[PDB]
Amino acid sequence: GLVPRGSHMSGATEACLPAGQRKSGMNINFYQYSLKDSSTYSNAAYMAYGYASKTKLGSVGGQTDISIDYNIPCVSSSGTFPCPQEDSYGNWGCKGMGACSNSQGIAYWSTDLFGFYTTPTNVTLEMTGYFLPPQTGSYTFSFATVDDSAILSVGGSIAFECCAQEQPPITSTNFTINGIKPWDGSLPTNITGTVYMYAGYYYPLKVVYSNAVSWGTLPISVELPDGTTVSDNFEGYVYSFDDDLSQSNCTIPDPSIH
Ligand SMILES: OC[C@H]1O[C@@H](O)[C@H](O)[C@@H](O)[C@@H]1O
Ligand SMILES: OC[C@H]1O[C@@H](O)[C@H](O)[C@@H](O)[C@@H]1O
Ligand SMILES: [Ca+2]
Ligand SMILES: [Ca+2]
Ligand SMILES: [Cl-]
Ligand code: NA
Ligand code: NA
Repeated sequence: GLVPRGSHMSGATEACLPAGQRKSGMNINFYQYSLKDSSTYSNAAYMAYGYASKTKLGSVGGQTDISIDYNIPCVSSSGTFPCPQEDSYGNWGCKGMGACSNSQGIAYWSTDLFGFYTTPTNVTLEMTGYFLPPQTGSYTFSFATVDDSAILSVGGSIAFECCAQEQPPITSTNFTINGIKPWDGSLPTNITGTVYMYAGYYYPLKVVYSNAVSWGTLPISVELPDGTTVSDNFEGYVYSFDDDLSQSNCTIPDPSIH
């Protein structure tokens, strides 16, 4: 046939072709989250959009290194240094530092999350941008682990609306990765998600991440159609565009036929 038939039952992921000035990296918005609140972030509605009802603390733009690896301080005999959680022991010390005098359960202030001065012990953040596939095919996004709660969404009308990156979050709970902290205290079951993507189209991408106490961890990767994996640093893959709600042709509902 002269043309491709298109993905079955209109199943292709919606993408965009914003015509404005492209900027490298993703925008990160920070929102209030209560220390030791282990319930709020277990709700899908909260993780999809409810987070933005809380106080907005600030933002940073142009971020290409997007994994989270926040370690709390150990106030030790030789000074105060961050402690890798796997090196924490007893009640409590940090291997190579001796006993720590400080509490694991209070808020700590730091610029570790994207250079923004906040409380990485207790915070919710929203990463937005567009993912640009260099190759046509199946992409598998992954979280290596989640502490405390997280989602990843890809696609127009799922992550956000085309050419409307800066708008209040949309209500879709159709997550690409559901890493929401289970109520049952369990581990989130599936922390990978696959999307078929067409080279050169801009795919809206949203990551919402929350921490309630102490350590925070979110190692983000993507496996490309060629089988290679990009981890942590998504430079060359992720971009931002200022809103242009007047660009009529910005949405591509079916890139499999466009
Ligand atoms: O914590 C999120 C990001 O913050 C940035 O300031 C760091 O340079 C990155 O290594 C990290 O992925
Ligand atoms: O409530 C779960 C908590 O368990 C602790 O072992 C982790 O270190 C915290 O970072 C986590 O938030
Ligand atoms: Ca829509
Ligand atoms: Ca934590
Ligand atoms: Cl030690
Ligand atoms: Na860590
Ligand atoms: Na520290």
